[PDB]
Amino acid sequence: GFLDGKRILLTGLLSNRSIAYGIAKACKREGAELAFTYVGDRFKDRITEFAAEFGSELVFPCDVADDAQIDALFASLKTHWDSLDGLVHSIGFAPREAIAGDFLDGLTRENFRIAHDISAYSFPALAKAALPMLSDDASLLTLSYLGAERAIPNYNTMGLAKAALEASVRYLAVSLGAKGVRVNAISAGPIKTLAASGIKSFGKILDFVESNSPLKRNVTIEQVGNAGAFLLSDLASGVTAEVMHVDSGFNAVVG
Amino acid sequence: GFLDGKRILLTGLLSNRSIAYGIAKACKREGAELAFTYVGDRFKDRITEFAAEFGSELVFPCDVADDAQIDALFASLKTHWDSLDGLVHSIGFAPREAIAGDFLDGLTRENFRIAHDISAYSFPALAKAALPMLSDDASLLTLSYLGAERAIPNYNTMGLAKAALEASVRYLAVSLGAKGVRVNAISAGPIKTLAASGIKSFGKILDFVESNSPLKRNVTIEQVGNAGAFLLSDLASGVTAEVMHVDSGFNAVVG
Amino acid sequence: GFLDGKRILLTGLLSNRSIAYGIAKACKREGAELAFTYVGDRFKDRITEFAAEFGSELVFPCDVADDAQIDALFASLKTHWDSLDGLVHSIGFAPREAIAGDFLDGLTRENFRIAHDISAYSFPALAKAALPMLSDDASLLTLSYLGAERAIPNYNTMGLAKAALEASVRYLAVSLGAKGVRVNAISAGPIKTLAASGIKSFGKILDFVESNSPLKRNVTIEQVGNAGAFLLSDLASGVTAEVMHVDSGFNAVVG
Amino acid sequence: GFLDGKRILLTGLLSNRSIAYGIAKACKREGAELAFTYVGDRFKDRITEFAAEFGSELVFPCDVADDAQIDALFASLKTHWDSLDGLVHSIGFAPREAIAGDFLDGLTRENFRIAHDISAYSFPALAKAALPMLSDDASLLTLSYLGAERAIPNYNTMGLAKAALEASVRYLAVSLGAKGVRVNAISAGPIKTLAASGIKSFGKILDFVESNSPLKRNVTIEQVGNAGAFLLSDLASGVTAEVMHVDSGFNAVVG
Repeated sequence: GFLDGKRILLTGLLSNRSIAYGIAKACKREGAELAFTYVGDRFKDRITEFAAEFGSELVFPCDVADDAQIDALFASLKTHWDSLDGLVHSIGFAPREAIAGDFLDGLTRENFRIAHDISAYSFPALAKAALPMLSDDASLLTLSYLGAERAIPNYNTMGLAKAALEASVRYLAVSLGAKGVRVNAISAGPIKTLAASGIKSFGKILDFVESNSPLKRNVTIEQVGNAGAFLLSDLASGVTAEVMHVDSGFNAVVG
Repeated sequence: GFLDGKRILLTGLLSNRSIAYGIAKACKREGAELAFTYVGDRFKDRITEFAAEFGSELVFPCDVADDAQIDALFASLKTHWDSLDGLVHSIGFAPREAIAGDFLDGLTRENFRIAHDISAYSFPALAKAALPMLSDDASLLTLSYLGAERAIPNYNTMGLAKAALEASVRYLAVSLGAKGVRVNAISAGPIKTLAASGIKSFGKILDFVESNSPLKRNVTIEQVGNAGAFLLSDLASGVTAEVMHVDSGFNAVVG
Repeated sequence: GFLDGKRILLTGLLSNRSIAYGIAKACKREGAELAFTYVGDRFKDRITEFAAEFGSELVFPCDVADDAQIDALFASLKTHWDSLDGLVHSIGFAPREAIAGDFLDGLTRENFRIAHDISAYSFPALAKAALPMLSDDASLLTLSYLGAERAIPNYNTMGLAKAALEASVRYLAVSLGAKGVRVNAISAGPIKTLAASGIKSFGKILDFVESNSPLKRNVTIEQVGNAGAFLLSDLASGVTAEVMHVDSGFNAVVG
Repeated sequence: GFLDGKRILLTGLLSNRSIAYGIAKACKREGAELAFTYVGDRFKDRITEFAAEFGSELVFPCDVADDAQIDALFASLKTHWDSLDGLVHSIGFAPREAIAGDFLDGLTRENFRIAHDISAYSFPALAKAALPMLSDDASLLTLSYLGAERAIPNYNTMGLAKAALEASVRYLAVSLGAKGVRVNAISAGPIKTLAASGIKSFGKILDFVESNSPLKRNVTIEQVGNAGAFLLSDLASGVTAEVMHVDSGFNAVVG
């Protein structure tokens, strides 16, 4: 496949219904060797099972809130891989109140801090820790959402954090690009899945996308996955600092 | 003038050569009554002198790092003004290393935290504290820079923070707009002034703008000030969630 | 007012319920002297009445389909005004079928040609003919719509033409800016008025804007007019090559 | 390859040093069957040789200025292919004066007409003529340039036409998307090649991109080709109405 020989680390694989899982499947299909991170000892079993589905036994803990863990992640990975070709960043968090209802109601200094720390800072923090072992043609990919560009109900503090994240894609691309490393985001559409505890229902947005997007259908993790695999590959050697919409064209209409 | 009767609070007036001073002059010219914030007891004298130039004796301390000070600011202002019609947010900070040279060299969790806390969080934090006393036709204005949209050398962590700030303009506009309150930013061009200690030289960017902008000239604090006064006024009642470039058109070219 | 002494030519004033009429009222209020164009002898009476409402007897025919008429317009105006300070371009047309239903159904080479000729070409064509008599601080303003940026139902071939028009704003700004002349567009929201014969109903879009825009209200011709007067004035001396949304913030949300 | 079984028609292959040739090579490599258009009898030999390099004997005349030729193109193709899976539109023209020096100097009604007719209209015109034979998962791709988004020296009337072209991508995506057809553009960076007779030198822009782009290198036809092949493939099933920059990240910086 078009990722033959590439070694790729994926973060944020929490279930088989998420974008990271879709990206993992596409990458494995195209010949990549994969490794994964997890958060918390209780969930090592889960990620080991997921990794096993992709022929991988390389799983490592990494709470991106902790500098020491970010550093140890790449020290551990390096014992297996002398170089890293790809990074998929699918990590994001905000306290429930900061992504529900009114923007100001959920705004506190700590809520803001946490959301930006985990959802934005973590991407260039991982990039910086990985940098010495990155191959010259490495590709770093993060996931964003239209709520960074335009105000979407409930998205609130996460929209601020994703805007900072998309800016980090541009600054990272400049910092790492002289070496040859590319940095991009996919602005993904919503996936047809039940929203997690705390997160407001995706129901209305999913229906609205299905009815108004040019393709009249919601995007699937297979589609986001194939786009991600492309960006992680040498097929995309001319593409960097890009935020690519993989959303059935929804961003381009007024619904 | 077109701001007759409007009462406007301005933050970030540090010298007579800055954008805030230009906005203050235009607002006063058009009939506004003004009030100002300052940071640190040693500089109360300075801001009192500046405020006096605009016929104002209303000056208040506010370190936006401190929740208690943000709350006390509006409690104090309210003893003089039963309603607030305008807010100008011209506050921004990042540690020197986080806005010099390579993006990753200057990236630390604390540098990131501080830059986003002071430069992005402070805007909706002030808005939230002011909200009860805001008039129905109030207008909140912040200042941004093209480095939020595209990567500019040295701007680094501030580009991330300004991207979050511009997103906050959109989310604030939705939160406050039902009441009638407007929220906008001016993406200002660089001003012909010597960069502060720590900040890298503006020399190259100023020359590049003068040579490449459509108007072949750098923007002045008078021009940014007049645009700001417009956005703060009922002339701009149809304008919200907007990031208006006041930069001699520089954003619109490839130089 | 802030347009004292400015002499401004307005195109496209067809009724008292349109944006051009709103811009005319704001300009007159702020001290401008006005002149107007009309299309077709049968409607000279109408435009003379409208012009009279603004204290003007300066009305001139100009079918922008005809090069000779564009040239004669400024020859005629020059007999009254030795210099022109402002131009408002509110002209736009596409054949009914090219702005109804499916984009491809209404697409023909001639429909495309006409729409771009009248709606896009006419702006820089007028600018070029006016150029010798433009003051050094002149300001040229055109009107656009969100359908240039994103696909909106029924807008179809007009969306293509408005995209070309917004690009012309940028290229004109560079061409004319060395002299000091500014060129901008307002991307206006829909006005609460009944759509003309041939044009599809605005009903659904008006309701959607009222329900989803940050200000929860449709824009008015007074609001678009005041924004236009600002852009035409020296208050906006730092603003060029800009497409300013005056749309209650609607462009900035996902409704 | 990832285009196994796909049948793709390419326009604008004029030499082996152009983007279309790069797209053809990538498509052929990934398993596509190709067909080509040419303009003018004197150059049928040339395109037959190029097509032969890709294992194709399917070459057809098509001057997009002529409705009858656009219709006949697909009638002829249909005798060989019962369905069309891909279209690559790499056609563009403006009279020399309309893309040199000052924007207004080169502006005439006829220059404007021709540039928009050939460079913008031709894309949805080809799409409309092809529509009945398009497969449900067909993909239509056009080529654009940053001059559509921002003003670039000399680009002038072509910037207007490319802006209309990018808008046509959005409207086409909506028109064709219910069926399942995708429509995208690549905004390509300049290729290291000598500019054609009439076209101003690429020298300065090529140097500027090499020095300022994140990847510090100009894009190659191989890179644009691989990105094009991706967009034409089912890997990109979630991507439509997109303008993808393949330009070494140059669009994302202020150089």
